[PDB]
Amino acid sequence: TTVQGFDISNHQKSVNFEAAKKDGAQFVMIKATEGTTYKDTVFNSHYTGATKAGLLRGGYHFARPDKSTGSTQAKFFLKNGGGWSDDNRTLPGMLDIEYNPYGATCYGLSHSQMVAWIHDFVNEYHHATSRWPMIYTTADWWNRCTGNAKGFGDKCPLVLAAYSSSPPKTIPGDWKTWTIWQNSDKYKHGGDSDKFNGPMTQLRKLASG
Ligand SMILES: [Cl-]
Repeated sequence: TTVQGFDISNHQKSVNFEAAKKDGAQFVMIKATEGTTYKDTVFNSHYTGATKAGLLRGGYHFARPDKSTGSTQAKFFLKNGGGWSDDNRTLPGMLDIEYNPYGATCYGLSHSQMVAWIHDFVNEYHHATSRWPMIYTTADWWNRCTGNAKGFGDKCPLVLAAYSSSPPKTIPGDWKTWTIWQNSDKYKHGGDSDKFNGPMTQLRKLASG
């Protein structure tokens, strides 16, 4: 089975979390930061709204690997919504690492540079929180920009975007399978639709570690 969730950002000015929860959504990932200085200005309102509605929630960071080291961006994310504790409410932070919206393929980095950047981000995140962050990407992007790199599969939960009625057939890297599948960019209650791989009990274990 799966558990329904979703992800949102300042592109959604207002979200009815109560309505999403009534409709089966149990968790939400919320954009907190991007690059080295951008704070998503709706994050606070979303995160509070999600908390009051009883959803599991966590933050996500939009990576811009050309702008700084992975550790710098991890630290910025951690100070601005990307934190985690075992409080029954919190998903580990998610690194959104994929297509550069600013028009340079793979952010101008080589495979080895990109793999190093992502290692730097995820290691900093783990150092600070004791949790490996989730990695959000597509199989296509992971192949192009990392050379389909192994080494993250046994530590970082994979959040895999592949818009389809059927679950993803191509699993990147050395991941066994996805932890969360982003199945559409058109969710009724706002943002993107997500599906956690398993029952609620396993989702609560993703939250607690
Ligand atoms: Cl790219």
